[PDB]
Amino acid sequence: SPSAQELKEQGNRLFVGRKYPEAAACYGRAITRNPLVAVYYTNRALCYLKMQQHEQALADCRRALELDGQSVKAHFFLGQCQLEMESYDEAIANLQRAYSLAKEQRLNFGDDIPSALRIAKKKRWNSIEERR
Amino acid sequence: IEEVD
Ligand code: NA
Repeated sequence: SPSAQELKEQGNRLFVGRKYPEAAACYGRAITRNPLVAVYYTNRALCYLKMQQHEQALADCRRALELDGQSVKAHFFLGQCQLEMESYDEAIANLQRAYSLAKEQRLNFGDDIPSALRIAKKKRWNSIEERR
Repeated sequence: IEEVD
């Protein structure tokens, strides 16, 4: 009965309310109405990250990237997913690509992207140092 | 950045 945009808006309200599995289901309903909108998959990927569902998050980021190759958030969420999975070099590349795309698109997130890069590079270093 | 669109 509701449209894809209305379902996305319902998902966004649930997300702000910290109802992550419910928000993800709402983005799934939006996808039923229009499966060609990258934002539905990026939003759902972020829900899956919060739910520790990394395999599902990775899959959504890949779907989003097939639809919008320039998506800052798909690259960023992909990098965060790879960092939590300890795939540090891939994570850093995707975070750096998010930074470059954000610069080209004149987007600013209060230094979130550089901050995440530093967190990722520090985690990678900690894993290297612990072998010593 | 960790917000929905
Ligand atoms: Na901007």
